[PDB]
This record gives sequence, structure tokens and C-alpha cells, in this order.
Amino acid sequence: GVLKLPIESIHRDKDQPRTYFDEEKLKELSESIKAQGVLQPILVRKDGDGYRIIAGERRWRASQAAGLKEVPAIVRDVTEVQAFELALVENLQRADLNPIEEAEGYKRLVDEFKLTQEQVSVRVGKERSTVANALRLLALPTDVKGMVADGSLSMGHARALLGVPRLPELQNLAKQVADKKLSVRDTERLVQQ
Amino acid sequence: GVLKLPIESIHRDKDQPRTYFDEEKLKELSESIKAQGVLQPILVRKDGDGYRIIAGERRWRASQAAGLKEVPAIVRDVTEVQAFELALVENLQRADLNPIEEAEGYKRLVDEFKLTQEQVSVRVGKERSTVANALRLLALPTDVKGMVADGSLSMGHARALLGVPRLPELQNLAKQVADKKLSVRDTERLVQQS
Ligand SMILES: Nc1ccn([C@@H]2O[C@H](COP(=O)(O)OP(=O)(O)O)[C@@H](O)[C@H]2O)c(=O)n1
Ligand SMILES: Nc1ccn([C@@H]2O[C@H](COP(=O)(O)OP(=O)(O)O)[C@@H](O)[C@H]2O)c(=O)n1
Ligand SMILES: [Mg+2]
Ligand SMILES: [Mg+2]
Repeated sequence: GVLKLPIESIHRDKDQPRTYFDEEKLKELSESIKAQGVLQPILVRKDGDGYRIIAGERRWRASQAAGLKEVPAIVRDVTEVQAFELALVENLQRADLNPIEEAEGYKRLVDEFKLTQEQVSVRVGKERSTVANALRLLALPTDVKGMVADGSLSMGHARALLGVPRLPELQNLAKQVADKKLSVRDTERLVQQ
Repeated sequence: GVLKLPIESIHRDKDQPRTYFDEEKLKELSESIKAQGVLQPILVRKDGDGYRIIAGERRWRASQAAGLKEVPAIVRDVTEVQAFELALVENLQRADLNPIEEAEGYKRLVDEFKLTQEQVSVRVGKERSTVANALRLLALPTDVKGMVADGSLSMGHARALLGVPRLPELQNLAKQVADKKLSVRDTERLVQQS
């Protein structure tokens, strides 16, 4: 099943589908690995003097960055066409939590499990600013949170709308922003009142 | 390590962070599982007379819909608080391929590995329209698909810009749309004039 493989025994697939590696997101992944370890084993292929990654290059890099010496892995015996299919499937067959689901998750850790916002940040590997801003979404009214949750309003839109003094005025402005589909800049000019 | 657990011995976590389950995405996941199996074991906790899911409810639902009788799983002995942390980490510590990376992946399966576009849809579990539309992005000029890659141009913005007949004017609208952050509808009106 799941081996613990030395990181030095594993090398990247130079032809893998991901070419861009966001350093800020790699940093968060590394922080989460320090807190929780790697939760899902990477997929590798025997190759050369060791193994070649099929899927899981970020996990491998982040583990290296955190100073871990091994990474959980599943060894797959596959053709390289199938290995490439696996790399696409692993990344493309996912559904993220929406921003309200994320924020309510942080809220449960604080309210129910009695973590501080600091502890949530450390335990999940997310920046303090990300945890704090998600929680602030939950001060919005239901209708407005619904528009954030379904994507009618973006993070940036929600940012600006938190400045509106009156909640009723806040909903109507939010509904226009989503309904007419205004830019974030137009929203902020609107919020100035 | 990884167990094959019977699906009927696994039940969901009613307090898990995800509350919305897109049916189309579950369908796609199920088709990918029919083609490839479950690639990443789900995380479960001993609970009642079976197991509770920590992370992986979609894989579990899709496996049932695919007709599997078992699912790969890792049994974790954790507190309730740690299990909820793991559920959040599993979903929030990810980075998607950008639209161009996705499109070039389909193109490699076709050009290098000699799959048909039909087979790409089957083997990766994506709708035929999704594969076709992604591939159509690669007709855009470098500078434009770079803006698609980094999110300067949305999917709808790219769709409209494919209607521009001349590449020099396509690039100039692309910069104008991305720099001014015009709406999709506005971008469409520009394209028709051109
Ligand atoms: N501490 C962590 C954080 C994320 N993950 C998983 O690692 C994967 C990250 O996916 P990704 O496509 O961004 O990066 P790769 O490692 O696949 O290259 C997700 O499946 C996350 O659930 C983990 O196994 N352990
Ligand atoms: N055939 C497949 C397709 C996706 N997956 C993985 O299953 C996970 C799906 O993530 P998700 O958050 O959308 O759904 P859950 O199964 O975690 O509830 C990703 O880590 C995908 O890489 C898999 O293991 N086998
Ligand atoms: Mg991946
Ligand atoms: Mg998940």
C-alpha cells in the first residue's frame, strides 16, 4: 500500500502537466505539512535510480521545504500514457470548498473546538490574513453570503461591501453589484457613501 | 497502509465542511473512476459499527455511482478536532492547473500519445465540450494565453476573443479587455464590431 519513500529517492517528471509553481501556495502547503504531515500519498513510478512522480510534485517539494526526509507514496506500475492520464485526473477531478464553506470551517474550529484564530492558521497552514478575512465574510447577511458562496460576488467584491454602514443598504448595493456585474473598482466607488 | 473497505461499511460525516455537492462534477468524478479507479485513498475514522469519512465524501459517492463495491481508504486514529482540521487541509491546500496547462495536457494526449479527443474525454472523465473548448484556447496568441494562464482573461473573455479574425487586433482587444477589466458582455460587443 503506502510506502514511506526517501525524498531523495524521488525525482520530478519534467514533462508533467503543471509548469507554474506558485511559491506562496507552496509555502502554505509546507506549513500544512508541518502541522499535519502529508495526508494523501503521492503517486510515483519506478524510474532510473529511484522513482519518478506521477502526481504530487507540490507535496514532494513542500515536504522537502519543511525538512521532512520521507514522503508517503503509492507505487503505480503504469505506462507513461496512463501515468500522464493519472496526473490530469488527480488535478482536474476536484471541487473546492466555496468561500462561505471555508469560512464556516474556520468558525467551527474557533467556536466549537475552541481554537484561537492563530491556532486555526497554524493547524490548517493558511495565512492569518486569509483566516481573518474569511471569518469577516460571516458578518454579511444571508442573501449576501449566498452570493459569495455561489460566486455571484467575488472575494474582492465582498471586501468592499464590508465597508457599507447600513446592512439594508449593504444588500441592495450588493445585489446591484452582482446583478449588473460591476467591477471591483466600481463597487468601491459605490461604497464610499 | 491502504485498505480496500466495502463502501457499505463507510458512512458520511454529517458535520463535514462541504455542504454543496455539484451533481455534474460528481458525474465527472464517477466517470474518471470508471476509467482509472480511485487514485487517492479516502481518509476515514472508525465510527459506530463501520467507518466515518474524514475526507473523501465525493470519491465515496462517485464510487457507488460507478458501481464499485469497495474504495481505497486510510484509517486514521484522530480526535474529532484533528479530523475536521484534516478535512479542511485536504480541500484547501491545493492548486489547480490553469486553463492553458489543462488544454496543453489534452493536446499532449492527442498529439504525443495519439488518443482521440473522444478518448481523452473517456480516460480523464471530462465532458466532450470541456475538452474541445480547452483545446480551442490554444489557437490564441502566446501573449493572450499567458493572460488566460494567469487569470487576467477569464474563460468567457477568451471565448469572445476567438471571434476576432485578425491576430493583431485580437491581441490589442485582449490587452484592452484585461487592462480595463471589461465585462464578458462588453468584450463581446467589441468583438462584433471588429
Ligand atoms: N498537509 C497536506 C496538504 C495537502 N495535501 C494534498 O495534497 C494535494 C495537493 O494537490 P496539488 O495538485 O495542489 O499538488 P500536488 O502535490 O498533487 O502536486 C491535495 O490532494 C491535497 O488534499 C496532503 O496530502 N497533505
Ligand atoms: N479517479 C479519481 C479522480 C479524483 N481523485 C481525487 O479525489 C479528490 C477529489 O477531491 P474533492 O475535494 O473534490 O472530493 P472528496 O473525494 O475529497 O470528497 C482529489 O484528490 C482528486 O485528486 C481520485 O482519487 N481518483
Ligand atoms: Mg496535483
Ligand atoms: Mg476533498
